[PDB]
Amino acid sequence: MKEFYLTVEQIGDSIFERYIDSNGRERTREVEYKPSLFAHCPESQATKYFDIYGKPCTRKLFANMRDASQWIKRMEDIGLEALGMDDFKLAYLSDTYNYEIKYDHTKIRVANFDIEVTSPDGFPEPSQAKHPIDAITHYDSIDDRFYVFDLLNSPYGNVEEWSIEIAAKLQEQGGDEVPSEIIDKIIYMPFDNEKELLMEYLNFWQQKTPVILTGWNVESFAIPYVYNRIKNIFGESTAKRLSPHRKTRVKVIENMYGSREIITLFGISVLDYIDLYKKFSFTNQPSYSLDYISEFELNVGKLKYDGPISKLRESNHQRYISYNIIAVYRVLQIDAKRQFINLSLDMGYYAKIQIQSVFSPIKTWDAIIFNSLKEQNKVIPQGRSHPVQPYPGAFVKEPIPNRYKYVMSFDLTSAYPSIIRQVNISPETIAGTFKVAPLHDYINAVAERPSDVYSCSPNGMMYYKDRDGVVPTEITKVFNQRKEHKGYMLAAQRNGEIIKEALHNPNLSVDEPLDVDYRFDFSDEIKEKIKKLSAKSLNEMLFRAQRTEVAGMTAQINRKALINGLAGALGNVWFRYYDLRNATAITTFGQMALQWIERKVNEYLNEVCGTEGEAFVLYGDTDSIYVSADKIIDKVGESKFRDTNHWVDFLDKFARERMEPAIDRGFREMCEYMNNKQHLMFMDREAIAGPPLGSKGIGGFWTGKKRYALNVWDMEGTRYAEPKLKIMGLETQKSSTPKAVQKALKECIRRMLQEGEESLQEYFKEFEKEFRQLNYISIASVSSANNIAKYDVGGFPGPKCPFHIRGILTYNRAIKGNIDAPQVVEGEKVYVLPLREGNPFGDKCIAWPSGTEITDLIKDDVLHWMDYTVLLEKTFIKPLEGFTSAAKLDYEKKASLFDM
DNA sequence: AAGTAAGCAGTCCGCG
DNA sequence: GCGGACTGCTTAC
Ligand SMILES: Cc1cn([C@H]2C[C@H](O)[C@@H](COP(=O)(O)OP(=O)(O)OP(=O)(O)O)O2)c(=O)[nH]c1=O
Ligand SMILES: [Ca+2]
Ligand SMILES: [Ca+2]
Ligand SMILES: [Ca+2]
Ligand SMILES: [Ca+2]
Ligand SMILES: [Ca+2]
Repeated sequence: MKEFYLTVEQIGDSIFERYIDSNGRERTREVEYKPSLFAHCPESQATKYFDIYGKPCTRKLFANMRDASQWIKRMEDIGLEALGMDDFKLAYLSDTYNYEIKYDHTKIRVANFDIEVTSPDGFPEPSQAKHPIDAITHYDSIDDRFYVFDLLNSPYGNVEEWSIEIAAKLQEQGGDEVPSEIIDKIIYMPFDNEKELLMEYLNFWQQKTPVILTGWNVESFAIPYVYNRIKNIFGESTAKRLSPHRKTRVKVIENMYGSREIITLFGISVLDYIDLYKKFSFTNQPSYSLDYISEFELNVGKLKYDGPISKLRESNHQRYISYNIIAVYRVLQIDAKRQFINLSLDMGYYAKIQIQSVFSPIKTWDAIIFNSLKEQNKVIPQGRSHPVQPYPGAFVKEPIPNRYKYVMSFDLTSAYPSIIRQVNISPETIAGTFKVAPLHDYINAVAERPSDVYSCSPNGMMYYKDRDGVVPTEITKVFNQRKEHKGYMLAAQRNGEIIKEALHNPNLSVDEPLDVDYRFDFSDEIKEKIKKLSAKSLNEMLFRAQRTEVAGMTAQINRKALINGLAGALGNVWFRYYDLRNATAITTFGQMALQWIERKVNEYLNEVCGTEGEAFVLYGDTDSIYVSADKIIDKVGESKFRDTNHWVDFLDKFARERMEPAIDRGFREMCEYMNNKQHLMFMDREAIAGPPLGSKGIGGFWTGKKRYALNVWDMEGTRYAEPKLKIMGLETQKSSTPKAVQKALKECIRRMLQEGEESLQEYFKEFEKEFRQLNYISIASVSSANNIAKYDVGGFPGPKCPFHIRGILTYNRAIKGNIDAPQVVEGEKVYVLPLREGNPFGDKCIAWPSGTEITDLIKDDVLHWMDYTVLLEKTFIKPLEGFTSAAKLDYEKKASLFDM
């Protein structure tokens, strides 16, 4: 097989590389790599190396990497550009793997671990590591085993061995319900003392050295804690055995009341699953505890126990160990669903970077572009410093707040990347500038044509047309990858809808789910068999379809994020190819495109309806337009439709057969006007929205920019079994809005759009009556808590103190002199509740760590003094009043003559 | 750990 | 009490 790297490091003048050899074995080597860098040279001097602008360069081969670094410094002292890849391990990978990498994940050691540490005096600071590590569960992907290291004797109590038999039993039998599918995969090792546990752990780690190291909060807790505890017991050299090259670096970002640090283990790639989740999931969660995310992702219940975690080991060591194991398994289950490890490997190997560099789109693109240019003996420019400067972005149209009955939306496929490709925007393709007219003049096609030679953006930039830039070339490659995975995602979605329909009529039989590939639209044969299936089999198929859709979503959305990150990187001062001319060329062309096509669509539709000056485009954000379809429906007349699906078909057909060609014609003209390299503005129908045929539903409404709701029947070609709400910006979509309030507001919106005013009034009246029974957590607001110290003045609110910070200070006073009470962690999220006048907490609100129950000391009092009136008015009534006045409806019945 | 636009909550304070 | 300047947070692209 083809060799591939596992990890790469620079240590002094050596490269340290772990890799898989041509026989599939893991190997490690130290290489005295001799890097090259480049200097401009005179024209009359034969060379094969040129900078991206066509200037000749000479290669400088250095005796070692330190020599290369020192040369860079001296070139700065002289005042001359030192060209080439200054990150020498990326140059090493490029030289060593000069082909597209095929990797075999089954040869990559992926380790997932979690530790337990009993602490009677609060949170056990990793930087101090003053308490014994009393459990480690370490899952190894190559062995497919959970290795359990259990401390039986500690100064905080001596315990009995964990029992695998009890662990397997149902909770109703007194057991821990450790999932049966992992019971046989557990290798349990009890230890008489902490020193032998850790020594055996290090020996094990030597045998089975992680390549990818993950788990939950491992980078900020488990790794630094394990490292520091070993350092404190045995000394530094023993702690450094966690690195296969025995090298580590401390970081220390720190607060001022807590120390903290991260530990870099050379030759390991740490991908903390919490950071993977935050980067790749596109959720914003009220809490990031493993319990909370596990419940969200997997619908598995909380791991329940009595008493604080600080007494769990002594009271119930059996459960204590079982929960440690289950915690490790939960992360694996999340990854089986979300496939973020697979994603990271794919993207890392594609770019030829350290896998952990996938967190940095700047590093990722710098490596992609370097590899691409190196292929042609081209030499990358030196990175420079630039002052940070603001620049303009997208256009957003101000909507008229209103209900909108029938709506069709359209938006550009991969807008910014498509602009880059169409215009040919790249560091090396800049051809000059032209004299700019106001944007309005380009939008209305009255400005003079910018160029008869070059490809233009309305910000005044011109680009060569003879050849593609490296940015367009490389962005196209990831775009095509994106497009393939989205294809699979959407087929899985459409397949899911077929299953939902069939579920209306399940058959009474004993049968099996079909062995099918959900990434491809079901054939006629598959459809027929499905209509014959039982409810059990259909549900299993729906589950599998939905898992396939999620896998597709991960692959496509993060590739979309990578290419959009390239457009954004052009406006970050740390990117090698930072250029505000190029970043603004993209954003300014975008503003033009939206307003240009708005004009075109209005003109087209006024023509087809025989009107003048009518606005059909009611809204638009960045690269999208929302078209009012009322007149189109009315042209045929509502009474002509058999059912909802009949008009959805009609609008779908109108969008595809009339509007899209009109849209395409408008954009081709714009492409010619701008003399662009290639027409790539593709504005496809997104949504078809409206009320259910014959109902009093209003279909949709806007309150303002980036705030709207639509009742959608068809999304990008997926025809839903049941209508789905598309809600953007409104309170239902914000992590800060209480959970039960999100749910209530969503139902109010559902009723508005699908059923009408009276249905809304029914629900409101009931919600208002019953809501005081809602669990306090479900009605708590949520906020991030930054700068707690800044606003703390002897335990009281300082000037301009934010509402959520005030709550935290209230909490801090109420728990003072208690090392057991959970502390609020700077920068993490809190639940927030308003408090009634004259409460014992002596302020207007209280806040506590999110995803948790408030500590028992104050729980009863918080419940007693919670201000339900303020809660209701602030989180529910106020947003609802905004929705209903926008939509011209009342949430409460107004008096009328009939009352008599 | 790529970017900008823009919304709402809340503090402080004016507004005769 | 509403709106403007400002901070804080969060979302749509
Ligand atoms: C979502 C997102 C969009 N944008 C910008 C660039 C996008 O091209 C533009 C429009 O956003 P979207 O319409 O959300 O995305 P897209 O057009 O890139 O891809 P799709 O094919 O799924 O529509 O807004 C970002 O800069 N960063 C982002 O994270
Ligand atoms: Ca734990
Ligand atoms: Ca788009
Ligand atoms: Ca059937
Ligand atoms: Ca869009
Ligand atoms: Ca689309």
